[PDB]
Amino acid sequence: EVSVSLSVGFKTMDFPAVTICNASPFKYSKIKHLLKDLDELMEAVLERILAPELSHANATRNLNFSIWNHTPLVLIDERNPHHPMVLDLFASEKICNAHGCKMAMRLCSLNRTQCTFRNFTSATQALTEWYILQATNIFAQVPQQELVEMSYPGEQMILACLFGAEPCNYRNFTSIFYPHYGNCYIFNWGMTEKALPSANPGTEFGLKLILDIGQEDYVPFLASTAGVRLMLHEQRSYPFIRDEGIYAMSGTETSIGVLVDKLQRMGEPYSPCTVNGSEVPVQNFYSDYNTTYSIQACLRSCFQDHMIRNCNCGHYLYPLPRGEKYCNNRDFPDWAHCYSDLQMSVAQRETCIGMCKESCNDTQYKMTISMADWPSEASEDWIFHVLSQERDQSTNITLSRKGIVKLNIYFQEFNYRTIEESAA
Amino acid sequence: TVSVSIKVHFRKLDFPAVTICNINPYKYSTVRHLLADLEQETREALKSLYGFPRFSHRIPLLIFDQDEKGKARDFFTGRKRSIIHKNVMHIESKQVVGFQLCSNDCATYTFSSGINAIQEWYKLHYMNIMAQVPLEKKINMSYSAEELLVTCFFDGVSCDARNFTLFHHPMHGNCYTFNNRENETILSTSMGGSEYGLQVILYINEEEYNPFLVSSTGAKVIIHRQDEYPFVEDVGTEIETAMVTSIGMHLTESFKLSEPYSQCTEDGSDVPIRNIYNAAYSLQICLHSCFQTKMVEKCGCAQYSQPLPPAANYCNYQQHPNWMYCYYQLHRAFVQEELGCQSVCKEACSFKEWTLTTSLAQWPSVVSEKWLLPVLTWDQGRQVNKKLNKTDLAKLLIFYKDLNQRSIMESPA
Ligand SMILES: *[C@@H]1O[C@H](CO)[C@@H](O[C@@H]2O[C@H](CO)[C@@H](O[C@@H]3O[C@H](CO)[C@@H](O)[C@H](O)[C@@H]3O)[C@H](O)[C@H]2NC(C)=O)[C@H](O)[C@H]1NC(C)=O
Ligand SMILES: *[C@@H]1O[C@H](CO)[C@@H](O)[C@H](O)[C@H]1NC(C)=O
Ligand SMILES: *[C@@H]1O[C@H](CO)[C@@H](O)[C@H](O)[C@H]1NC(C)=O
Ligand SMILES: *[C@@H]1O[C@H](CO)[C@@H](O)[C@H](O)[C@H]1NC(C)=O
Ligand SMILES: *[C@@H]1O[C@H](CO)[C@@H](O)[C@H](O)[C@H]1NC(C)=O
Repeated sequence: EVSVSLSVGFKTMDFPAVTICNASPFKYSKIKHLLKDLDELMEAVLERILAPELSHANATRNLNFSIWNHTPLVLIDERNPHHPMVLDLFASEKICNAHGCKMAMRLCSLNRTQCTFRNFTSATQALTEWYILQATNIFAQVPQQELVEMSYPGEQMILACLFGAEPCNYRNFTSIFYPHYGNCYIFNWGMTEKALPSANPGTEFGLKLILDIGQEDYVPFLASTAGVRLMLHEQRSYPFIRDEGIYAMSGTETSIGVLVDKLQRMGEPYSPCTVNGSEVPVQNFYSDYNTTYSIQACLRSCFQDHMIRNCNCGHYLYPLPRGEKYCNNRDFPDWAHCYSDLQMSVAQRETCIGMCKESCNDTQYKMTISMADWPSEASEDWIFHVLSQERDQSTNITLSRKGIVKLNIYFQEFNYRTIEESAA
Repeated sequence: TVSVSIKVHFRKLDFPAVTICNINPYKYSTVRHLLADLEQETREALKSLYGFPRFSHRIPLLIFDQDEKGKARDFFTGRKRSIIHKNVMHIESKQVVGFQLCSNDCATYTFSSGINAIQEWYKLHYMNIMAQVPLEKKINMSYSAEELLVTCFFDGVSCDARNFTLFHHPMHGNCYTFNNRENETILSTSMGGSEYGLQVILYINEEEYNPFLVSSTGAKVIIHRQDEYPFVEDVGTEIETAMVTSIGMHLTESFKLSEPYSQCTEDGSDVPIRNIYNAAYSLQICLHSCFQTKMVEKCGCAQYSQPLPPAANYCNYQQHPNWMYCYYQLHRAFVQEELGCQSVCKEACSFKEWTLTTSLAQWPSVVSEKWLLPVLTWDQGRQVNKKLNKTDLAKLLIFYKDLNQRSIMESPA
């Protein structure tokens, strides 16, 4: 037979774990020496699309086409059904953008004897996807211990911080290099130390954060969106902030009210639920971070595992089992194509989805998000002066007003709703 | 009597119907020639407030001295001269602007601030006009999908304006609806998170907003079940320009048991009220549809703010002088639960709702702006030739947080 329970209320409890990340994975000024050639190429591609009449052969054909030959864009011109045509971008020279014209990447393998065109119905999609993939091919070449320094250091991001009444500074966060966003800073992770409680609802007893985005230093062709990525999660979870994360906009006091749900499942024939993941055959590569099991971790590591089989390599956005290596085209010229197959073949989505069991002990942080522009005239100059004297502690001072986010993260007047599914 | 429960499961899941509307109902320049005359009287009115020395004849603006009641004076006639209150910049004006409605005795309105009165007064004559224009002309006169949408994607698959159903709304013009085209498979998601949901970039040219309708530069969106009616006027979520709006969502499915003390219907068959909306039954639909009917029965016409019952005209003063007062009577009677509608109508026994969890971000980032906007006008580049300004665009994401079939269920006791 079945059995159930239900509840609502408030109680003193462990505060969530909170992650902050800057939407641009690197401080452009700290990395552009490594991207100079790619950017130079990117600028030409844009010119060659937007306004060819401004271009000159003696200006463009200085560029490093060894980057281009790896994975070029092409115009697919099929507005003549009886004879479609493919053009590599390298009386007007204006490229086609009519209905029957598509922008595509020519992924290739096996001494590029085999290739497949990947489509995008708009340049904006193509260009971003292309640059992201190229950039990925470059970052992979860097040893993490160095790359970690090219992301926004906490010392720059977290201008001010408070937890209830208690003091705070960036050293209080834990740091992890979440490869899509560079340095992410985790608050109250509960892994290294005992987690903090909170006694009361309301903003007076939550987090207060004042964060600096530093827009002026974003990676130009990456990072289309500005404002911190943000996520709430249980202690000792990774988290997978690319998918489950909230945003918070600069120039606002984005205030988040929080409410906690928890659930446990009835049993395997009702849903294949695992207590601690020790059952599944998946290696769980993330385990070096001492995180608990989770459905997310299993999926992604399963994906990575298949790729280590199919491509003798591991993709940049997922951790590596210690013996393997990230996929430089320098070392695996076919990796881009080999990867794309695992993206496109839905069988490889589902085999993992079938293999990875659901996590028992479900915990969810419901959020209600609210905003108001900040600072107001009653606060701006003198707070920004105080914070100016915080930024004055830099080896040389640097300042901006457009770049500051303010967060409040706190429990709501009821903060828990326990529910249950149990066999009887 | 009954008891309650909560339960959920993790199947790959179907996607809702997404409606999009420009907050600005019509390209100002395309309606201007209908409205210009009214845009003279309004500005003449505003020009009366400070700094300077036929429609008004129908709905005459009035100035009320709070010194008296039943005493009112033409807004364009003589006036002069302040009630104290606790830098300090708040005071109550002894005079106040308003207008009245009558049947042949009368009912009125008066507004905290003059400028507010005019803009309401304008909205009346705006409807008093647009109610007389035929649908084809309106649909021809409001935005087209191929210009409202710059791009869109769904789990990486592209979408064209083709993929959107047209849906004209009397107050918001050409709304467009995604993922509800008839005799086509309803979309579904096998992955949670943004890049696997809908993402779309809207174009919203402030240059064509007609100034006299108060609004922010943006677009509404509504989430609803495929056979459901949007009610654009009420339940929507607005999107500001120059921002990402990440509308994450959870599906929630609700159920309630039928008892004499817990009544509901599965499809509305129980109620006499005919459904004018061409959409599935729902409490709101059955109410409003009953309201329109009751109005046509007693004011000889139908309110323009809603779809039109058969064998009736849309109300307008020029054809039905006593119209607005007649409306006012009913609406008050409706709020007083005096009309039958409030009594015989009933809830649905089950329904779905997408619980939204919205969040905003600035887009494009100040650095990216230098190149992204050019590209976004090479896309659409044969339809538009301007360099788009950052405030001309808005980016939107709709995606499930998690593929969880959350639900609320009941059992008798
Ligand atoms: C186009 O740009 C690429 C990418 O920067 C250029 O690649 C660079 O090539 C140099 C010289 O081969 C590499 O430096 C050398 O690396 C080898 C081992 O890889 C090492 O033994 C040498 O001591 C030296 O450090 C550099 O690492 C490499 N950069 C990358 C990112 O791979 C290439 O030269 C350019 N090609 C053209 C046609 O302009
Ligand atoms: C799940 O939480 C329950 C208490 O609700 C606890 O007894 C159990 O040890 C937890 N198990 C795991 C795997 O976290
Ligand atoms: C995981 O739980 C299983 C039983 O559910 C238990 O036998 C095992 O010791 C646990 N392992 C860890 C690492 O918690
Ligand atoms: C944390 O992870 C590291 C590497 O996986 C490991 O050496 C360490 O023992 C783990 N546990 C703790 C409590 O640090
Ligand atoms: C409206 O019709 C006129 C004449 O056919 C045409 O010029 C205009 O482009 C049309 N607009 C729309 C949105 O159909």
